[PDB]
Amino acid sequence: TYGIRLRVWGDYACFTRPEMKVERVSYDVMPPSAARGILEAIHWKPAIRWIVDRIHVLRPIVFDNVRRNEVSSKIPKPNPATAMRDRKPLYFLVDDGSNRQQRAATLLRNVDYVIEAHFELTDKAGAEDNAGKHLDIFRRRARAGQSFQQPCLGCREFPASFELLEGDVPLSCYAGEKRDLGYMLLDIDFERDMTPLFFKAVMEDGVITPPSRTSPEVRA
Amino acid sequence: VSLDPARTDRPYLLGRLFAVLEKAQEDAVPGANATIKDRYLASASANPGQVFHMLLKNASNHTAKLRKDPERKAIHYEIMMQEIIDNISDFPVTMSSDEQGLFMIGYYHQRKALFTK
Amino acid sequence: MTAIANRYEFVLLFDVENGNPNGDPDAGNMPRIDPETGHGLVTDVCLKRKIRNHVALTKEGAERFNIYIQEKAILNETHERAYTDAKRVTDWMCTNFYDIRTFGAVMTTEVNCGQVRGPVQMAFARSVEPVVPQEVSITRMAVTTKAEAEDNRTMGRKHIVPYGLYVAHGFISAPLAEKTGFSDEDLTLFWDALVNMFEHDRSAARGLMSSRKLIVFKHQNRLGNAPAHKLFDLVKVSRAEGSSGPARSFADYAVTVGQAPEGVEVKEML
Amino acid sequence: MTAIANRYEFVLLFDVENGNPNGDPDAGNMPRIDPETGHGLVTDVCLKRKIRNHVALTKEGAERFNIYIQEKAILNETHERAYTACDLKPEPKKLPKKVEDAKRVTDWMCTNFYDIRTFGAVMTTEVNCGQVRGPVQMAFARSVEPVVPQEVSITRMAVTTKAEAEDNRTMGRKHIVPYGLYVAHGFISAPLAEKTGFSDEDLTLFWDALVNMFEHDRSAARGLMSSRKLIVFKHQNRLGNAPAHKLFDLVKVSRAEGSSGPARSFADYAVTVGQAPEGVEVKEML
Amino acid sequence: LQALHGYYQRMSADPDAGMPPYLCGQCLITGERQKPIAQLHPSIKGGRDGVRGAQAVASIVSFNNTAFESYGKEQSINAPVSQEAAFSYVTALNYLLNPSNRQKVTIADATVVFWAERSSPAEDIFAGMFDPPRMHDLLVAIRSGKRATDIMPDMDESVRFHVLGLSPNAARLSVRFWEVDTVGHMLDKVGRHYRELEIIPQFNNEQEFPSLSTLLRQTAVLNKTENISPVLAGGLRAMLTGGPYPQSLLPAVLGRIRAEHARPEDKSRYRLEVVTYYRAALIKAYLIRNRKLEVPVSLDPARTDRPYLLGRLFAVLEKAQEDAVPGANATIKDRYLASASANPGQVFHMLLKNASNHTAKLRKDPERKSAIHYEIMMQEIIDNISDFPVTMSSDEQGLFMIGYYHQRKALFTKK
Repeated sequence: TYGIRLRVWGDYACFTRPEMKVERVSYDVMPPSAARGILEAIHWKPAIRWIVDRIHVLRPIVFDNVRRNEVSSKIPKPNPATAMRDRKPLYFLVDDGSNRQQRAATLLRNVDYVIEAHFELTDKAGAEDNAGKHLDIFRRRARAGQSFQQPCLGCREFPASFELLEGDVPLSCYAGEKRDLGYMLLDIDFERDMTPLFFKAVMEDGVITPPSRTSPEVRA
Repeated sequence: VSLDPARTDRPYLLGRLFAVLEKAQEDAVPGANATIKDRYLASASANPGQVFHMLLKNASNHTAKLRKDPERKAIHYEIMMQEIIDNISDFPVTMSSDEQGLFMIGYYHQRKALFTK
Repeated sequence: MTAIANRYEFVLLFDVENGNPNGDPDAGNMPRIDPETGHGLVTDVCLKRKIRNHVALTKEGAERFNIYIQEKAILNETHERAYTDAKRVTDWMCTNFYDIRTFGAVMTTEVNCGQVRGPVQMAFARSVEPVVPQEVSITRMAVTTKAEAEDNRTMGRKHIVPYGLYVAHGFISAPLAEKTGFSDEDLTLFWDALVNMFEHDRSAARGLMSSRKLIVFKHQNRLGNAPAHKLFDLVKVSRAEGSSGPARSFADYAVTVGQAPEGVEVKEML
Repeated sequence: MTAIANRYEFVLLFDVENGNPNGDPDAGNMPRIDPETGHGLVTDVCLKRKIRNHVALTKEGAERFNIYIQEKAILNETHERAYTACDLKPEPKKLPKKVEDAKRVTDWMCTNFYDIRTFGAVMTTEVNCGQVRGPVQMAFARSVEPVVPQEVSITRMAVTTKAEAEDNRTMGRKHIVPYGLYVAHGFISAPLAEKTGFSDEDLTLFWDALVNMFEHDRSAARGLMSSRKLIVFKHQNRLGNAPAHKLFDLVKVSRAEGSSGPARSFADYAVTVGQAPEGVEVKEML
Repeated sequence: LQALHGYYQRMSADPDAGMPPYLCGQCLITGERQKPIAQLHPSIKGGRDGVRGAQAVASIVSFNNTAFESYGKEQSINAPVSQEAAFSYVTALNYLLNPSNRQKVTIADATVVFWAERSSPAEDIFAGMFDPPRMHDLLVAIRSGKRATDIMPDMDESVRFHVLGLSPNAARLSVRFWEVDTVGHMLDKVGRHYRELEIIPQFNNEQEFPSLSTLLRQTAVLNKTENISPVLAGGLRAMLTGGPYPQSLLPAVLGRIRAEHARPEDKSRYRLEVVTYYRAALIKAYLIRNRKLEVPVSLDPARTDRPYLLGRLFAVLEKAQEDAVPGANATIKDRYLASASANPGQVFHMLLKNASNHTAKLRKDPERKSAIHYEIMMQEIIDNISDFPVTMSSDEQGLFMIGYYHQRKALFTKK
């Protein structure tokens, strides 16, 4: 009863592997990190932490290739004062030689997930901040289709349609299958200088249950 | 029958008429080196109203030749011509590409029928 | 700070005639087509580039409407700056570069990772129905090297989409705007660019591309009032009853919008 | 040479009568068609070539009015001209290391050759002269009704090599469109014109060329080709007052009320030009 | 990949056919905590002696540019793998890339390397199984649906198999596809693929199992290995995953058929065909898999699909042409095939009139009655069609092409 069951689906998705960021390669399934991101796109406040209990993979895994022209560099910081001490044009020209970068992608197609999640109050939570309140607000937003931002399947190019599941979860294509997906991105511990942390993604019956991202025994 | 005798369609009817005319000529003067399908198909499909009249004169002569002999097939060809032209109100000045395709398929449909027992 | 007050959704319909709307660098520059459905495909960043270029031309370096991410088709004749703990620099970047304000950016360094989001978001534009590009063989008069002059003519190839209508979805999130000062003036200029994107983008390759329709679902709440995926469902772009065979002009398509839920409006800019 | 200041769109109508307006290198030499609907096509490249020919014939190589793509030119030898006239040694495979000299060579290429000034060019090959986008663009011409290309077989009563076939004559064939009305759009860009140097003199010459395009293109395979309309939509400012498509649509091409059967002359078509938006003026007088 | 890592751990055990040579974080390869992360990964072999097309110094992980750097981390801390693992995977990849070992094949632009999780004869078979040259008997068996054990008892099909495809991006190389299926399962999938592709040969020198490179080459812009669309090379993942082929395949082969013409530069007696054996095979595969249609291996005159009948009709008209004007340098297949298949209503009238003229010429000449036979075939094919459609779909065009290929082959020396 206490918990959430959010469904998300979309044509495209790209959950890029950390060891293949330069030439994008997607995780076969949405990592908990992505899940968390999606959840925070609907409702979130500093007072609350989202936890992903299970991730259901409903539609089968399918891959596709897309290649895009890209920029090689982050824009440099100007200094506001010296930026105007002598009026100057500021720009970033994608046609100026080294600027141009080509970057392939190995991205999923026709994804469909059911995210089971729940809330947890952060240590900086307000004294009056009820967890039930935030549960209700998120459920309202999910039912009404409201959101802070359109949730995306990893990347902004890939918007995610979503609905709230009040009923029992539908069955997956992998309902009677077992599959070890290897070590994959759990989360990012921003407290511990932003290293990745990984888990053994053993899919079974089409449902993945990762360990708690807040577990002391996972964290250093 | 794949041939659709109930298809009152102008290019289709003209194609059937062409087929029956060719059969009539083939019966009147068998085995010649060239048939009207080989001689007049170009003009026939190009400006039908300008040549179908003379094609009909020739077919009338062929059917007259047939009529003299006991092998009066001639009555079947003449009644076929009567039935086909009955449904046509006027010959077209020109036919488009699709109308010419319909003409060809109608001709080939009617030709198949006449050869069948 | 001022900001737009409502979440917006928009469905942009544009079409191409005998042109290469967006080439595929991984397929010999042939126009992209989706492998899973056969639909033609246009990347969002291809469209964002057009919006950037159009605004750069139109606002010609006005105080609050300069553009960061240029391409070498620009002029340096005139410029000006707004000139209003690292929040100061970020909001200075936002307040005078239209593209950084609208689409977001990333800066080289911060204690943080240096991310700016911007409210606008838009997805891959895909054809309403599958497209089948045609290879066009062309020949040149002269030869480029002296070696190949050893009578003299070279044969090239051009890839064209005979026709195809592309549906481009997009989302404007007001809460993101509130962190970036994306105001109603910016939003109206943005609708202007989306309508006028392809006007200045003429070149040998693209042929004729035009924005035919731009439906805008204007919500009442700061957040939305209905799910975006359900809003997009109302724009039933389907073929006119009188047309059969390949589509070769926008008249071959009939597009209508149903009654959106009472909490969200609709406007047909085009 | 001061640049133009107005955004212009134009619509070109041209005829073909028993001619091959543009041959397809793939279908033997058959006139280009849209295979899925039968409408005839003329590559914008062909019309650009005819414009170039017009320029060369009417100016005959006067200064500021040479053309860059010619029937026997070598591009690198032409780029070395720019490098010499700029006094630079032609950097091997590369631009000059000084950006200002690069700009000067590119501008000399633009300011001299008419068609580089007009249509742009990609000169980054061996001796590198940079890139130009071209203030002027035009799309593929497409017929208003599907064309029916017919195949005409012909014979020659003489043979090139040692042959004994002539026992029948040497056969060859021509492909021709019996008739077809082609609607070719075009575009002129002020912003890029400024960056290139496209002046009103040039523009005048341009409309001239368009009107007189085909008049000097006569050949045994071209038939009788003519320009029927040049509906020009002048915008009153740098950036237009009306979307392009919204102006093209004012130009309506239909078949005359009394015309039936396949079209065989311009008179079978009724051309109507609507009222342009208040920010535009129409000079259909061309 | 950790698959690579496991392969190194496998081969490194033996003293031959391998090699035993040797801040902190979580190693994503192994999953071991607090291990020495590599700051700069060892290089991969590029060039013709490694991954073709890439520069000699190739790499999987490469953060040389500021764009790709993330969460404040630098050159390889973004991709954290222990030193040992880094070495391992690289080495295994390199050993698989050495052509002296049979575990390698080059497809289009990508180089494919495969292995079994433990020693199995599959690793010696798959080298040729998607580049066919006992092996032929095995191929016929698996195309028949027979289990591999019946031809190779030592084939333990429960062994897991891996296939990897690497494409070059200058110094960077990219993963195009990846399969980890079992030997038996993917062997059956390849069997099904070859079963779908099966078509009667056009000339008896063409091979029974068309090499995938030959199939791809035939869709190339100029019938050379370069100009193969890399996306189509990657799409034909569909061969051994068992899924639908990429939807861009049929329009690609149809585009080749449009833009092709019979080059007599082969210098054989025959002028090169437009619908070659391989293009028809690809069209058959696309129609069987994506469209779920039924397509025979040879002509089936007991059929009633208008697209198929029109393809057969086009074939007989082409035969009549090539008999009426022998040795000509061009034929309707060079020009009107593209528009006949896509828009029958506009062109079949002229083709039929031209065929009428051809039969006219043939009747007076010798062959005085094949002049009759072709007209009988036109009768019996046209008899089943009610109208010429205004336009035809892409898959209808595919059926047109298959019918044309069938009726052409069954008519080379019928008369």
